[PDB]
Amino acid sequence: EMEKEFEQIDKSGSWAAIYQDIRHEASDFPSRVAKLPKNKNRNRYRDVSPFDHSRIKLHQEDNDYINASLIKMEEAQRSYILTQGPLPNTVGHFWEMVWEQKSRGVVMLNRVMEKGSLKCAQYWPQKEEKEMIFEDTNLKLTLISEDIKSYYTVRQLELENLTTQETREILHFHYTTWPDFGVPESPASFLNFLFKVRESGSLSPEHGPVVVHCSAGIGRSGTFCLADTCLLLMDKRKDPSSVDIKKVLLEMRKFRMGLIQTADQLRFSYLAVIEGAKFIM
Repeated sequence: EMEKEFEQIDKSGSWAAIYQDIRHEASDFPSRVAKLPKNKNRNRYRDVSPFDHSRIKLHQEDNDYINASLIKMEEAQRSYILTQGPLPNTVGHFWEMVWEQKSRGVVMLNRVMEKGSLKCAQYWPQKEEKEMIFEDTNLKLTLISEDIKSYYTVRQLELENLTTQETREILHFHYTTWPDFGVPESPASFLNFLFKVRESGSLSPEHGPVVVHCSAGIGRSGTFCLADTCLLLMDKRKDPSSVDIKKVLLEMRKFRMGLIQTADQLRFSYLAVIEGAKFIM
């Protein structure tokens, strides 16, 4: 059981070592499309690339590339798209991907500015009466409503395909309180956020996969998916303590490199799952 494993790693302070074994065991697959010169300005970080086998393809004949990966967790019946915070020049691509994949939810785990630098373009409207048009992808986005709370904001958005005049409602889940350095002290507010996303229906198989991003789409984004999938496996399995976080992380890392960036984020993931298991058992 993971609780005893937690105490062991913690009491021995072995987190940096566990994390290094995961680094060394992690899959490595080609990422040739990401490294093409014509795609250089579609990547925020030169060291964070989608694998060719799991990359999301835009349905535009010119350039189908976006920095986004499909993570398919077969046993849990959960899919996620992990992507980078959009760039000024990829906001239109981001919303085209949301449209083409039939996603119902966008989960954002960063602020637009952290540590006095821009981590992300402002890719959604700030006011009802000031909608955004993406000329390159023929989409209109309108803020319908905004519900600001202590730890997170939920926004209802309407996305319109200007080519077909179809509209969809998108839910924007913005966790606003992840600290600039390190990880939250308690996982309580993160778990509350995760249960709110679940309650919306955004993670349900009647929709396209949820879009999850932070700045790089690997660290905080990784913690979100790892906790959701681990808790879902503990519901599904005859023996809940058969669930090995480290194995689940390595399965997820087949689909996108670098998920969970620090030993701190690994420890936090354990803590989130261990605590979330109490509300589930």
